[PDB]
Amino acid sequence: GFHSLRYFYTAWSRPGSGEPRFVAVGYVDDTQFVRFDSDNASPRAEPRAPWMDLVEQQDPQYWDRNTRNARDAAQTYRVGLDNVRGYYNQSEAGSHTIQRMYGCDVGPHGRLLRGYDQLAYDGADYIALNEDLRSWTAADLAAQNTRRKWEEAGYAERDRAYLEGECVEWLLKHLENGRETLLRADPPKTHITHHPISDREVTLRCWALGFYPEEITLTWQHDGEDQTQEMELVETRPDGNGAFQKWAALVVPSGEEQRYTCHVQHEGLPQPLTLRWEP
Amino acid sequence: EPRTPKIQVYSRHPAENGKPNYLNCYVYGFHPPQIEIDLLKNGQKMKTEQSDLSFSKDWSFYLLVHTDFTPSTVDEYSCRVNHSSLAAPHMVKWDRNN
Amino acid sequence: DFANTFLL
Repeated sequence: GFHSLRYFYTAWSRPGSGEPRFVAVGYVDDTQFVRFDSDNASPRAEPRAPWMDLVEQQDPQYWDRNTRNARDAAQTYRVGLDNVRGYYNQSEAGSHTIQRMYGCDVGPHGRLLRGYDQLAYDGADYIALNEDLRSWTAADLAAQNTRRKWEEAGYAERDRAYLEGECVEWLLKHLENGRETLLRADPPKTHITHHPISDREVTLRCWALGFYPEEITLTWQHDGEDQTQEMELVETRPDGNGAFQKWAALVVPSGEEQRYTCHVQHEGLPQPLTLRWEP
Repeated sequence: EPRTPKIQVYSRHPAENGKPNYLNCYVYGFHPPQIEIDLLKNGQKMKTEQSDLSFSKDWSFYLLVHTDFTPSTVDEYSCRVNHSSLAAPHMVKWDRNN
Repeated sequence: DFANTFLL
């Protein structure tokens, strides 16, 4: 059981509609805690989780360090868009997107499990730092321009330094400073609703509301037989208050409801639940 | 080539009239990042708050749009999404049973 | 903290 500090960068051009835009968000597990948007008047790194409102007293240079980092990053991806556009011999007319995802996965006692730094151009893989954190994989011929640049500059070592160092150290600071929010293991609120459609066919919908973290498993069973192939599993959604929701639906023979059970697996649950429906 | 968004429209809590709640419009699985998301109140644009841009491991984006809403029986709730992958803006209605 | 940003 690990925790994660992950960052997400999106920089897209407005080919005739202002300079490019740069947006960066940071996550600890499934909770967002920081943001940066280059469109603001004088853009700054800003808190998005409660415990981040105390980082100014705990680290008096955190906001200016990261604001300077993000504003700098916005500049280099602005140029990066033009470089990559020339790599593919693309015109100035279209809009294009650079995406970046990096962070660390850390096991219980503060031990690093894996770092990563992956980038995409127009929604497809471009270059990624390998698992040994010492080499890059370019996805196409155009990305070999970037890989040759980054190899000769030794950028993999600087990435490994961060991923093995500050990434683990700040995931630990965040975990402890935000233990209330992050180490939370809230089970879902579960219940089964009902929507007949015929005098002859009926929908059973098994809900799970307000759970954190996002990982959850909903399974429908008929007399102990898994009905995964026959159910309608909706994509998990953010509840708007730092938690999540998800339901699984089945269509059953009317009158034969009590042979169907909903199996719910969540981390903040004592044991997996088996749910029947009852009038 | 553009990826088309998937849209769920919902309340945070099991809804009943009078009691105020939170109406959300979750838009995910799309690309390029530019979009227009508004929650409409009887076909009219509400004032809303939009989440910060993030993306999934398949590089598709997701956004949450929300506003304080008070359920009634006389008024309608819709979310109007527009994206380059759509021929025209798509409007989804908030159904008491999402 | 943010990591370093490298130029494409």
